[PDB]
Amino acid sequence: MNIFEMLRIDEGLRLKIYKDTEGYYTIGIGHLLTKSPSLNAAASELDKAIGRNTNGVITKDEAEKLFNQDVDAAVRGILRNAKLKPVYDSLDAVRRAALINMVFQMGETGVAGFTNSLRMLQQKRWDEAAVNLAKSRWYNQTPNRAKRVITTFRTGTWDAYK
Ligand SMILES: [Cl-]
Ligand SMILES: [Cl-]
Repeated sequence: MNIFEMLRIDEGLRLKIYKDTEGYYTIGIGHLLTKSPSLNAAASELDKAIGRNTNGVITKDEAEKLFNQDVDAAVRGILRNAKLKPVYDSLDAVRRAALINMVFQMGETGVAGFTNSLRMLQQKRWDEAAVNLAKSRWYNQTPNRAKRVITTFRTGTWDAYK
């Protein structure tokens, strides 16, 4: 297991524009297109992202391309963020995958806002951090996914994904 397989499990793969759990236009492996309600604004961002007139549909290769960019940007954002970098640096390899996952779903800004859980992870207080992480809109809104990430942070293993 690795970050790619983990996120592919959490986000799925759709080749047609769809709406995410928050109702925003998305495509591929959880690639958010836009927060606007306009399917047209969404189709525009899509074409812009792919470099072609897509008519709302992409191939698998294209999706995976967006995916690779997305993961890379997730990691780069973490290393560029003063609040997140130190946590990341402190973690072991599996746990790092869990922080990336959060950043990918909720953005650097959202994650950075989990101040207390971040401090706990940095201190390696696994069970405490797990409890704190769960007291969040994130967990209430996408509980199955949140549990998997949380368990990953708690155990430092990939069990939740096996
Ligand atoms: Cl893009
Ligand atoms: Cl879920």
